[PDB]
Amino acid sequence: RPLRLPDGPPCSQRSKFLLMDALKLSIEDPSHEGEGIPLYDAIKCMRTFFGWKEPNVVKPHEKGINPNYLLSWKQVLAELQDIENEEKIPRTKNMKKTSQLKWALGEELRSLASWIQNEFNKACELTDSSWIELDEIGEDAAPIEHIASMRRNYFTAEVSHCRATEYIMKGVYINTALLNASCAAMDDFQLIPMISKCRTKEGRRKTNLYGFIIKGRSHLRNDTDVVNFVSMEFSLTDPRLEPHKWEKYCVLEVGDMLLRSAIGHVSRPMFLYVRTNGTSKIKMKWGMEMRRCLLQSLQQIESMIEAESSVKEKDMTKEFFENKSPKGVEEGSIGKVCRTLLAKSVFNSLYASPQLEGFSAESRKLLLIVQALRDNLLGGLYEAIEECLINDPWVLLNASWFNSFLTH
Ligand SMILES: Fc1ccc(-n2ccnc2)cc1
Repeated sequence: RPLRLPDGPPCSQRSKFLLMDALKLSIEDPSHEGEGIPLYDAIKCMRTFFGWKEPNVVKPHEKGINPNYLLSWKQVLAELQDIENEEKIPRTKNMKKTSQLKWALGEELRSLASWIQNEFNKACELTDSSWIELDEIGEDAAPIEHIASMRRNYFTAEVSHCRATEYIMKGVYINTALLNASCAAMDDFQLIPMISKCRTKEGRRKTNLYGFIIKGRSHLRNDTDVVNFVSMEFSLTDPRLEPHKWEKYCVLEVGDMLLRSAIGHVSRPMFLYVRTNGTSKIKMKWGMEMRRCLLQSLQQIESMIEAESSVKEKDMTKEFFENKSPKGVEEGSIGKVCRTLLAKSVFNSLYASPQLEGFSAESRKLLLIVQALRDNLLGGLYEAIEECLINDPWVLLNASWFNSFLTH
């Protein structure tokens, strides 16, 4: 019996920032007066693009006030143009409490869509930039022993350029920026750049701008108190191809960009995905800890090497990572296994939900029971699992995968 997934309209994107659809404005080897202050970086990144144009709504949010989203983006540009005229650039920028910002800051069964699998495939790929330093993974106080060191360097080589790792660092940056603003600027609608940092294949340091968030008032007394925010993220993805993915967004067309491509130079429209959203102190603390995804994934690999090692009365680290008893690798390479485990850990973090917690525990129970019947040859457990298959894309996709592990 395969699990029954729900019927209904396709599920929609619900992460805190864009994943496969993001777009970066970037500055190489940055060195302007104030390199390392988010606002200065963001402006220098904005100054690298000359294709801006009069923005308009191309995919409206069906349940919000689309003129207010438009006005909020035009306000961001207008207030950044103001900083261009102030002699000293300030360290932070508090937006005017306009009617559009006050409104935007607050002052059902869904079937499985194909985009979430595509998102997961993209998260497993390699980018052309590295996102972590060589000794990033780990917290140890002492120098690490020789075997642990070898394992960490092999694993880091495989995941440092991984797209899942860019999501980790992107998520760590924005969650740190927002939580700091949440208490350093409680009464302000602070403009908060979405920044990441990477090193190219030639060693060049690069600073990237994905867009902006504007936080609401944040008098966060406890871990569960909510700070609302508005996110505005560049993208080359035309939202009119998969409109169901963007149910929660108003999408603007805000410029045109010249690109290298397989057909040579091409001009493509640039979009801005805008939605309102919220987070809590506890969720931002968790978002600051996303580098533990790297550690949790490494430890799953170290578990497999420990198994093979205690079987051969010998350390199997070199033999595992160099692919030397097994005569292949199902995913295709050891690198893909590392990046698939990483991607699972990152998406569990980016798409955390009670639905995910139930399905994770309850489907493990159904698995062990099925494995014990397959090697050696329930209606209430099946219900506890399917009570978590409601509308969450990550959970629905993991259930789709579970059915495949059932048919085999
Ligand atoms: F840093 C920048 C600030 C504003 C604009 N801009 C574009 C259209 N109007 C203002 C561009 C770059």
